[PDB]
This record gives sequence, structure tokens and C-alpha cells, in this order.
Amino acid sequence: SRLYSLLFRRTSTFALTIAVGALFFERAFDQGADAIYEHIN
Amino acid sequence: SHTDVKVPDFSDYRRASKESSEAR
Amino acid sequence: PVLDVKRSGQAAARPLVATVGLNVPASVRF
Amino acid sequence: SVPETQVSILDNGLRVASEQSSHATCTVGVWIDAGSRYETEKNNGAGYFLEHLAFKGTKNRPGNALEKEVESIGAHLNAYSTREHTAYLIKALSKDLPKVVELLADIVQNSSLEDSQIEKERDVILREMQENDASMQNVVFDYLHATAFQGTPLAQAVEGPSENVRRLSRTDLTDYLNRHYKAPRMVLAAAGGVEHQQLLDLAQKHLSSVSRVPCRFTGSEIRHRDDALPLAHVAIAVEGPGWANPDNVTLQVANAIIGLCQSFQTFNISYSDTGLLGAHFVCDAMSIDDMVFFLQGQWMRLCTSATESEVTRGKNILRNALVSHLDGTTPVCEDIGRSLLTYGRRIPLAEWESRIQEVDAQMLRDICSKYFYDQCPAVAGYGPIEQLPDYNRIRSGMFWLRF
Amino acid sequence: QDLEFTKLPNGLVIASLENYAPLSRIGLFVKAGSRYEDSNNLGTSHLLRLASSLTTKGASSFKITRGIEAVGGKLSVTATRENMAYTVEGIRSDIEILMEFLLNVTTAPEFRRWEVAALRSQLKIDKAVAFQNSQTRIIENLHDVAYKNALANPLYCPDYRMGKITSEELHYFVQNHFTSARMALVGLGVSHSVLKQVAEQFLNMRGGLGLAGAKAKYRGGEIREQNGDNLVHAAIVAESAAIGNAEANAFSVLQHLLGAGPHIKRGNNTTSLLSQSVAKGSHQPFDVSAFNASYSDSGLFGIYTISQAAAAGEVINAAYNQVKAVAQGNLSSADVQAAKNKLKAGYLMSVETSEGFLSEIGSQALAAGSYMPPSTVLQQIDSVADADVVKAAKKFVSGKKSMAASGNLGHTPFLDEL
Amino acid sequence: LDGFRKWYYNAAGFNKLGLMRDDTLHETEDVKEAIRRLPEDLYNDRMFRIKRALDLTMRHQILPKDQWTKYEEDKFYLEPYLKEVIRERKEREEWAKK
Amino acid sequence: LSRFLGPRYRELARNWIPTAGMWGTVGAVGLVWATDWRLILDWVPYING
Repeated sequence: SRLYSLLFRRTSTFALTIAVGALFFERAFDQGADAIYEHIN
Repeated sequence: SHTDVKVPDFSDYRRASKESSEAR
Repeated sequence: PVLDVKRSGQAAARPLVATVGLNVPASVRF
Repeated sequence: SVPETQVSILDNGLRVASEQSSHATCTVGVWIDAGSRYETEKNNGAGYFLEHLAFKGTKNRPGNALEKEVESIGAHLNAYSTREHTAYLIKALSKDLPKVVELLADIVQNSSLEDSQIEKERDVILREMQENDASMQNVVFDYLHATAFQGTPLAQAVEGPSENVRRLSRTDLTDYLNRHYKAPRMVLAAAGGVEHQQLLDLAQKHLSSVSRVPCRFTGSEIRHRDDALPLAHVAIAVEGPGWANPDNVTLQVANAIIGLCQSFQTFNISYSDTGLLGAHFVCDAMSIDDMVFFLQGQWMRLCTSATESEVTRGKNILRNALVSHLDGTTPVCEDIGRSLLTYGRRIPLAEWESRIQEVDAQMLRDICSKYFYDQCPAVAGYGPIEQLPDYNRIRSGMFWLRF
Repeated sequence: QDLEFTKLPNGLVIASLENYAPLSRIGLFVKAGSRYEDSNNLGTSHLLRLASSLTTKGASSFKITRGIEAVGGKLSVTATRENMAYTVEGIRSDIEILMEFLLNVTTAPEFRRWEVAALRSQLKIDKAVAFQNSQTRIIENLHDVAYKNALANPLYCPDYRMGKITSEELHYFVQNHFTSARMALVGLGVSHSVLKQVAEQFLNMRGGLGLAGAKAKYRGGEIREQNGDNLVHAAIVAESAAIGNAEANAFSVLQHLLGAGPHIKRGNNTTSLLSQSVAKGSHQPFDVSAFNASYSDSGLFGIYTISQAAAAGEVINAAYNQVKAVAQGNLSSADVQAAKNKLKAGYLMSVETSEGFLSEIGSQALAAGSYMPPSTVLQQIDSVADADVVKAAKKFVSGKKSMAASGNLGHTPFLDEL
Repeated sequence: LDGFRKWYYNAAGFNKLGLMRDDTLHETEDVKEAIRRLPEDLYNDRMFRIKRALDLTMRHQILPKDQWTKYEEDKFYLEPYLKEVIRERKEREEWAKK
Repeated sequence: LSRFLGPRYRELARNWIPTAGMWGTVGAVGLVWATDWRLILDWVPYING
């Protein structure tokens, strides 16, 4: 419940959490995905 | 009039309390 | 036509007194 | 310099409260903590139908001779019922203070429900309801209560459904009477030219016999479409804090800030730790959506951009209001009865002024963000309400993407 | 303390009471009702009543509206056929600027033509809202058929006069009826002194006696309105006493003997001789009461009935027959004592509120220039005696009647049949 | 300065179309509020003068010299009504500022 | 501008300031990430690499 009241209720903060998360998601996704592809081939 | 019937039940819809609203 | 904003049955027994002003409410009483 | 409201308690638990004043006429009433919230859907119109039967004669004063007595001193006899409280009040002269109290005693106990009358009052109640539908704003506020408090005893109306009205009997009534008319849940309130010791002695003499023995808001929508009506009434509300929560005062200031539709009224209806806080407007079909948009913008402005000048204006409007009201005897007695039933004490006007002057703009926008921002509302519409937006558009209007 | 009065040499009455109330109320009362118009300026008092928030010489419309709402105060206008009253109320710390606004509105209006051109649509809307109920239309019709010239003028503007009322008519009405000899400034919760200082900075410049109105003349007659309502409304009145006579007290005792509103919610108002005389013969829903409206030169007293169209006839007849019984001496002293108790309790509950107290003092001021303590009245009402009541009755039972009816009038009788 | 103002009034050239000075004001919100508050006869003369000036500009003509608008004669009718609009406008603005 | 040199006007802005900063922040994060601005990205504790 805290998160909603902190980063998901104010739209500005909603955007902040989205942008920041996306900034890191790429790192994680690419890394994880690559691991999988490599393992496959 | 407007009081003859009550709001139909949404129990099969309604989830299972501001305490929860924040989470919901 | 719609009487602007529509809504007494109680029968008047006293003279009428219009009432209007800055406040939003406005009506007449017997 | 306002005289204090002095409260005493009998053994019965009937708190006898009075607030003397110079005026020579007084408003003596009995306030009972019994409404449609205490009914269990098998006796949904018991309080209303007892409120009809309560002036039709008692055991000691059979029939219209009773009301002949309240004609004889020229007094006025009124009663009302809400979802939580029932009131029986008399406006009279000061010198007629004893007999009035005795009359009120009969009305609360020793009352007689005549079977003959029961059929006559059933036709009265049935017919009134059959025509009550005429009053739209009452229909809209009943729809708002039903869709906001679905599945709870707060959804059901004070009048009840015609069904119960027809299906009610003396014994049922007797039960409601014998169950929800307990002495610890009763306040004898007096305002105006009354002495507290004389009123306490009269309450000890009569009325000393009265026997001593999860609310939920659901963000929802009811739309009653009937295109033949000339005007549309729409009410939008969120959950209120309750009687005992002090930020009500701050919320009242917020309502005083709001104060495009032909009629726009803000309400803060309070029940025991719950309530409805919102706005009701009555408009032509082709304006409805614009009104809604307007209204939601004002709420979000009060959540985000409240300034000190509008807060000062709302504080002045609230002060004047509470003090403008609480002027005539009745309005006051009424306040004494509700204050002893809800708060358990009479809050003086100095405490109200202190709680008003502690309100500033920052705590007003904090409390408004607590109660209005990103909340699921209850919507009740009646009339040509096709252009009334559905729940996603209203719910999206309950917040701003720019905060 | 008590009420305190000074009559200024320009004729303005000043009345004050300092009770240290938290909200104080200041009103100003002018003898400028709708009876002072003629056939050339009908409806001017309605636009004057609705024009209280217009631009004045000293404050604009924006400044007046935002300044009264800034302190949360209230400005209202109440109007009868004789009198107008402009009332402001608010916290004691803001009543200085409230008196500034109120006295600017009373004394120095501008009446700009674009503002009144915008106000005429509000005049139409206010008239429609007022005539949404049948009692208002039937009382206006009753006054129009009862009087010839003065009190026959309606409180609300006629339909043809909307779009025709000009700034010059409003200026002429203000300059001819808003003079100091017809004005009383009444303040509850204020010091008398300040009332006087505001009464010299204002309320003292316009000091003529103004334009005298014509004496109201009775005409009799009946005007009916077939409009297909579910209930038939019918008022049958005759000429009665004026303000300032003991026969007016007799007529007030007579309406409280006949029935002047229910005291019990959902009661049948058992005592009302009228209600009893109708209910012994008719089982249909009904509402029968006694109507009394007395003005400083003439009064109207009669019966008011609401009933199902079908029974509308004999119910009216039954009510009329009851008054004839009172005209034949068929009354008891206990009934007259109960009527006196009802009348005096109604007077005390009317003056128990602050705005009703301010109105009463105001009315007394304009009417007799003097304040009559509630106590004094009580003994005067007591002065009325049984025979006196009977007398007023015979006046009604004999004097030419005036009848206003509305609804499905297929079974509603006429005056020559009534 | 008076003669040089008359020379500039001749050089501006709206008097050759029979226009007044207040006819040449750009209709902003305040100007339209001042025009709406005009009496009916002044509004009708203003609309006829504007229509005649538009017709003369259509035919690329001007009025004869005896029919031009003499600087001395031009009347600033909209001005009084305009000041008020501005005054009211400012008052409202100030209220909001504060 | 005359109207904008106001007391409440100032209050409004002050109340509006925090939200404004948040929005710039969101855009800032986006720019860094979207354009892969690496001067700022390189300092990030985790996404580095």
C-alpha cells in the first residue's frame, strides 16, 4: 500500500517510477534475454 | 417508487476498508 | 419552460413575501 | 459569551440537556438513536410508520384529544426521521413547559398504535411514496445511498420499500418501539426560555420510566434513465470521515469554497464513522458532462492549488453559517439533541471557532487529497442522463495527470 | 439591553439593540412595495428587488458580491406589497463594510442599462420559480380581483412588462419612494451610535416624504384559472380591518379560531372549526385554512381551500357555513382562549429568531414609528374579546367577496351560488 | 501640437472613409464588451459607418472632401464605455492577484 | 506582466513547484535513457555496463 501512496498515486511520480524503471529494465531485460539466447545456441 | 428494489448483488464480481483500497 | 431549476401543498393563510438576494436561495412565504 | 449547554443524566440513561436563553418560547425535543440503519430489511419502514402513528393517540390521551391538548396551548408539534436519528420536538411557550414534557413522555412511551390507524397510515405512507418519486433530488440521493452502501443497512431508505410498508403489523412496530427506544439512547433537549433544574425535575417525574436495555462505501454507479423528464439531477460523492473525526470541519471549509448547472449544492452527510461527501446538481441534458468536468476540476484544484484567500473566505462562510444557524430555539435544540447523540457532548461555538481558525490552506489541500484525490465515487443520476459520462471518465476525472 | 430609538430630523428612524450576538444583523426598511406603482410602471419593484447586486456609486457589482462573500456575510431583499427590506448579516468585525455595501445599495444606485438588460431574463426565471406552486398564483389572482388600483398590483412582473422596464423607471421609483421619511434602519448586535453615523453619511441626503400612494379601493369579483391541476385551489376573501385597529386583532383571533396552519405533523389539525366542518362530511384529502392579509389602509380576510376537484364545491360551502356559524354567535369561550394562546405563541415564535426580530422591529418602525414590546402586544391580543371576534366574522360574511380559483373548476361554485 | 495632430489625423486617412477614431479600434475582449454596452442608435451608426468604409475600400474610392470626418468633429463615443470595461477588468484582475 | 506579479499568484506557484520539478526529473531520466546519454548513464550504480 505504501508504494501506491508514494510513487504510483501522484501522476508526476507515476511517470518518474515508469521512466526510472524503464531505464533499468533495459539493462536487466537485455542481460537476461541474452543469457537465454546464448544458452539456446 | 425509487426504494422498491435494492442494488443488485455484485458478489460474484466484488472483490474480497480504506486499508485495502490503497493496495487495490 | 423548465422553470429553470424545478422543485408544497400547504395552503396559504398569510400574505406573501418574495425574497431574493446574494445568497443562492430565493422563494416566497405566506 | 454564548451560554453553555448543561447536560445531566437520569438513572435511565436519558441525558436531559438544556440551554436556557431569554426567548420566552422553547423547543423541547426527544432525540433517539434509531433510524433505518438499525433496521434489518424485515422492518425497513418501522421507524417511518411509527413516526406517522406517534401523534394519533396514546393510552392516557386516546386519539385526537391528545392533539387537542397541543392545540390548546397553541404549540407546534413536529417529528422527523433520518437514517440514524429520530426526533420528536415541540415548540411552545415557556410557561407551558411541564405539560409539553408530559406530552413528549406519552409520545415516547405509553404510545398507542391503533389497528384502525395502521391501515389509514399505511394508505397515507403508501400513497406518499407512490408520489414521493416525484421529488427528484430525493430519488437521486436515495440512489446515491443505495449504490454507495450496497449490501449494508445504510443503502435502505428511511421510508422503506412499498413491500414492507404494506406488510407491517402492530407487533412488529411494537418491537421496533420496544427495541430501539431505550433510555440510554435518548436525549431530552431543551432550548430557549427553560430552567435546567425544572426540566430535570420534569424528566425525573415523567420519562423516568423509559426502559434501560461494518459500514462500507462501494465506489459504484446507478443510472435511472427516463428521457421524458425536463431536467436531470446528478449526485457524485466520496466516502466521508464520520461524526467524530475533526477534519470534517476542514472539509466543511472546502465545501464553503465550492458553495454551470442550474443548481449546484455541496453536501457532507455524516453517519457513525462513515458518510457521503460530494455534490448534487440538476441540469439540462446537453450540459451534464460539462458540469461534471467543471466540478471535478474544482475538487482537484482544492487538492492541488488551494490559496489562502479562498481558505479565508471559506472559513468566514463556515463561521457565519454555523452561527447563523443555531439562532432560533428549534435550530438550537436540534443541535443539542444531535450533539448528545453523536458526539456525546455539546460542542460549544468557541471550540468550533478554534477548530475553524486552526484550518489553513496546507492542511485543507492535505485533507482534500486524503478524501477526494484518486478515490472511487458513487454516482446517482435521474432524468435525461445519456450524456452523463460513465464510470471510467468520472474516475479519470478524479485525478490529474499533471498532479 | 433594551431597544433604543431615535427619529432623525430628516425623518429617518434609527433602532438598535446590542445583545452581543456573534453574528449581527442590520436591515433597512423602506415603504416602497408594489402598491406604489401604477399601470405605467408595473413590475418595477420586482426588478428593483432583483437589482440589489448592481453597480452603485461607491462600489461595483464585482466589489459588492466579492466583498460580501469574502467575509461570508449575507445580503437579502424581502418585499411585501407595502414594504421593502434590505438586510445584511455577518460577523461584528465586518459589519462596517457590510453597512458600507448596504447603504450604498439603498442610497446611491446607478442602474446601468446593460445591467438591467441582463437582469430581465433573471426576472423571468424568478417569476417562473415563484409560480411553480399554486398558492402563489392564487393569492396574486385573489389580490388582483379583490382590489382596483393599489394592492391589486402583483409582486411579480407581468409577462408583457419584461423587456420594457428601463433604467429611468427604476431611477424614478427610487427617487420618489426611497426618501428618509419612509425609512427605518434597524440593527441587532450593533451599537446605536454607529447606526446614526451611517445614517448621516447615508440615508440623510434623500429626505423628502416622497410620492404619496393612492388609497386602495375594493372591487370584489372573481378570477378563475382552468389549468387541469390535480387539486382545486380556491380563495374567497372580503374586505377587513387595516393596520392600526383593534379589529385587526379581532380578525387575527378569528383566523386562529378558524384554523391557521397545522401544529402537529401529519395532524388533522383537529380543532380548526373549518377542518372539523369539512371532515365531518368529506373523506377526500383536503386543506382548509383562514387567510388574513392586512395592510396599512385595507385588509383581506377569508378562507383558503385545497381539495379534489369533484368535492371542491360542498367543501367550500362547508367552510363558508362554518364561518356563518361564527357569524351567528355559535362559539365557546374556551375556543377563543385557545385561539388567543395560538396567536400569541405564534407571535412569540415569530420574534424568537434574529431575522424575524429584526423584521418586526423594522415593520413597527415604518408602521407606527414606535416599538411595541412583545409584552404589550400580549395584553392587547387579550383585549380582543369573544364578541369582537364574532363581529369581524359578520364583516366577512357580509362584505363583497373576491374569489380566486384555479384547477379543474367544473364543480367549483361561483360567488352568487356560494 | 494641435496643428500637428490635425496633420497626423489627415495623414492617417480613416476620416476619408467617413470613420470615427473609435471605429478603428481592434475588437479585443474589452472592446467587444464596450461595443455591447453601447446604446442602439450609436451601435447602428457605427455598423453603418463600418459597412460604408468596407464598401468604399472594395471600390477603392474615398468620400468627397466635404463628407470627410473633421478631426474636430470626431466623437470618442466608445471611449467612455471602454474605460469602464478596462477599469472593471483591472479590478477583477487585482482581486485575483490578491 | 502586471497580473502575474501577485501574492496568491506566488503562493500558487510555490504550491506548484514540487510537481514541476518532478516532471522535469521524469524528462531528465528519459533523455538520459532514451538517447542513451552516456555521460549520465555511466554514473548509474546498476545499469552501468
